[PDB]
Amino acid sequence: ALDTSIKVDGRRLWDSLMEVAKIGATPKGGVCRLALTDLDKAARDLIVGWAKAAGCTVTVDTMGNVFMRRAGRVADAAPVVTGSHADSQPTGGRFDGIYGVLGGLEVIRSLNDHGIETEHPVEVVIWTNEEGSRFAPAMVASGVFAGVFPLEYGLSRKDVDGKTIGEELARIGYAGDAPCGGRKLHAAFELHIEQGPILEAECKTIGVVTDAQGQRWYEITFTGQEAHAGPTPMPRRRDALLGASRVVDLVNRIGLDHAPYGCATVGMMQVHPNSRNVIPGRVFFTVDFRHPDDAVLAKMDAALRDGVARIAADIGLDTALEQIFYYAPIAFDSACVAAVRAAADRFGYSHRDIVSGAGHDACYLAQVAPTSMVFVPCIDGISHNEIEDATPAWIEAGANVLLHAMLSRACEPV
Amino acid sequence: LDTSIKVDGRRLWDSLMEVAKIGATPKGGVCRLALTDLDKAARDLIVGWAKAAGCTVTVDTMGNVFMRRAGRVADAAPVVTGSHADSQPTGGRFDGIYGVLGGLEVIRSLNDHGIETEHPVEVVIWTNEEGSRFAPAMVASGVFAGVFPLEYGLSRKDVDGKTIGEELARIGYAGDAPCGGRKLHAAFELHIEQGPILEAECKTIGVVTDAQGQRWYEITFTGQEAHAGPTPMPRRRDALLGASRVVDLVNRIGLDHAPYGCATVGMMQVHPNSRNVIPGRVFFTVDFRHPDDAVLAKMDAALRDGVARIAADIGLDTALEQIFYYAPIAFDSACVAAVRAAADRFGYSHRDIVSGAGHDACYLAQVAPTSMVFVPCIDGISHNEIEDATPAWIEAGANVLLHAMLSRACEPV
Ligand SMILES: [Zn+2]
Ligand SMILES: [Zn+2]
Ligand SMILES: [Zn+2]
Ligand SMILES: [Zn+2]
Repeated sequence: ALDTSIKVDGRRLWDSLMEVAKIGATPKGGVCRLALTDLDKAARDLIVGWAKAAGCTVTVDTMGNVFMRRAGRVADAAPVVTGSHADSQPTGGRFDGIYGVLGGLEVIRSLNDHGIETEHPVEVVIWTNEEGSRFAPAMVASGVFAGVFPLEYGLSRKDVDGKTIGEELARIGYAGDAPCGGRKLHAAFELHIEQGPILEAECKTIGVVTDAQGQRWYEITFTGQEAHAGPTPMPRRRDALLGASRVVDLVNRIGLDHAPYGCATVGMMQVHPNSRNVIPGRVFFTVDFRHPDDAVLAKMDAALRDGVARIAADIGLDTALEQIFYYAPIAFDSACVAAVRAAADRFGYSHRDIVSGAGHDACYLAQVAPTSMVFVPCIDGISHNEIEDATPAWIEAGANVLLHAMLSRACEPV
Repeated sequence: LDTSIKVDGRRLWDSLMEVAKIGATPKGGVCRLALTDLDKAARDLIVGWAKAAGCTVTVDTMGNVFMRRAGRVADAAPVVTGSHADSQPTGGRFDGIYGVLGGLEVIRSLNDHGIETEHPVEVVIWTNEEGSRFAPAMVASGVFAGVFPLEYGLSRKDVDGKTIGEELARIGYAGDAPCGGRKLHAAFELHIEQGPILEAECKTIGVVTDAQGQRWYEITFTGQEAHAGPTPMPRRRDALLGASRVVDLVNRIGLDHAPYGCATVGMMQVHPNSRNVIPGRVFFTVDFRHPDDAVLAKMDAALRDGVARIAADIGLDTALEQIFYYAPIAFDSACVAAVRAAADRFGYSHRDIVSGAGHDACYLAQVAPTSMVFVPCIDGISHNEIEDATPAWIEAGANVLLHAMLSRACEPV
């Protein structure tokens, strides 16, 4: 239970992270590699090539998810899968998502290095457009896989220029032939940086992820009337940016009113016509709500809808409000969680139970297969900023835990 | 009260409908930003009309276009009129272009009636008056009037980094004439009111006596982009939260100086503008106006104090620049009286009025006797594609412009 002779090559994994970090590297040392751009294509191509060199067979499904499979002893056994996303935010870091993909690749290579045959096949997956930034919402491709969304929904999500996921998959050559979903998975694990400050602040090397908080995302367009910034008398103006700005403040208030765990953000805003001497006549913006308790998240939802109506009524704005994304907080599989904890104890790593504050493809996999996650810390807990960072020690430790948690389940007899 | 010398209202209205085709939008407005190919097309068309009406044409270093109808005295200083042909992105069919085409109609009407003036008469197109694509407004007439150095006018940049100077060269309006320097005998600008007063009070003509002051600002808040989820709420430095609080503050400052205070945030750029990233940088603009310079200065102080307080509470870095300021200005009393007498000549109803917008005439007033003629606009709406005016209003303002110009252009040298 403490045999540590089977372990990852930490430098090989770290160097693979530094190598993929070049694809979309930014001057501040981060990654700008939006989903289904040519840069996303190059990271996929590169990793697929590495996986094939490590003896994997590769398939690509209709949402562009990439499955890199290492055969097991039992040909038709359900796989133990791991993986994450290769796409990033525009202000993305070198570790969000890509660590889980490359950690999976390192598990494959380490099984080869040690000559280990597993009972179940093992797979590493790249999930498409996990961030939900260029096309919204997040996690749609694993949502299709898990049966939450129909394929036609995933393919029709659009970017700000009207390009669909389906068009861009075809453009970069990842409009795959395999069905999206359907296959039974034996178990799933995703390795990820925490994206918050807890593990680092508490000197814990491993986060044993037990739950993932829920989220609700919205799109709101206020319509008022564009008019002259000068001789339009102040009381009769219908300023859509005044309305949107008041909702930005309301959204923050709603976050703070559900402390300590409420999260609330307006991250995206488009003003029309955006001319300095024209009262804005139309403003589009997003709302991001999260809480670990479904009832509290629903309370935040009701408070937003009520407050938005009040703000629009006071100014005289028309409101188009859509909740474009919702999933309830989810508990990960107890046996998977135990396997992650057991793997941390095997190596003597410090650990604590933790709730994921971000969404991950694993949150949707948990609906169809026994799933949990492995966290490592990140420096100052920052993510979605180009200074996102992790130490070599953390990177290696998380991959050792992933390796043994996966081994534990993939060696169960069929 | 002799009204035999009057404009051709149909010819002027038709000219407005023709130019409105250049940049026409689905909503029935005009999207013809300064120094685009569409701005070039409107300039080219109007210049060709002016030359066919017997004008000689010059272009100065800021791209201002001077279409000149000679007078009896070859070297007398001109009586000038004119406005801008560029529009807002949500522009109407009358803002600016009416004063240009009204000037052209004056020239054609002088030709129709065989009138020789003592002073030459000129119609002018002033470059980039709106200050939307390149900011601030009125920079080309400001250069002309000696308010801004030429190199400042030429170096104003759009959101893609293109300068006025390079776009002038690109559309062929980097002219050879010096910008400013010529003495002007008098100047008049015809313009729609852009507010509701003249229509609401059933007055055909606004005798513009003053133009209110303005201060424009650019502000960038810098915080820290971070995850919209697991970044703990109390430690966030959200630049859009800060900017949004300033939008509300700006509105409050405007309302604190009712009824004449004007305050607007019209432009904002969020970075990185991703829905699950706390905004780390936000650029936005502030537009302040008031007819009283001391009140406008109070608005400035309240903005600077409030911005600093908002930034200090969140933990944001602030770059704040006032990029534009001119004090309220009173137009020339004799020009104002000429406009009033022209209204009375035709029996038009009128009232004195203060311009709520800026116009090139505001800067011309610093170097020559200047005033303005207003006509109403429907529902007082401007900078919206539904901006509208009746044919009666358009014709009446041009008749007043014609005789106010004639009154000054026929003064012996
Ligand atoms: Zn991620
Ligand atoms: Zn992310
Ligand atoms: Zn104008
Ligand atoms: Zn205007």
